[PDB]
Amino acid sequence: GSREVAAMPAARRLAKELGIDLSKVKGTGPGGVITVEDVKRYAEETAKATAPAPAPKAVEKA
Repeated sequence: GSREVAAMPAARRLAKELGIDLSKVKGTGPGGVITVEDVKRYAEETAKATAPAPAPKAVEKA
């Protein structure tokens, strides 16, 4: 709807999914619009893993 600033289509999606406020994201797109990079960046910086510490890399153990 009629929100503030400008956001990217994919960005707004991740905002609705992750519950991110694009109105507070750093706009770095068309004219100064928040892009998915900004959303994914802010969302991860605001709340990416506030509980799960163990984060493996190689897939060997089951």
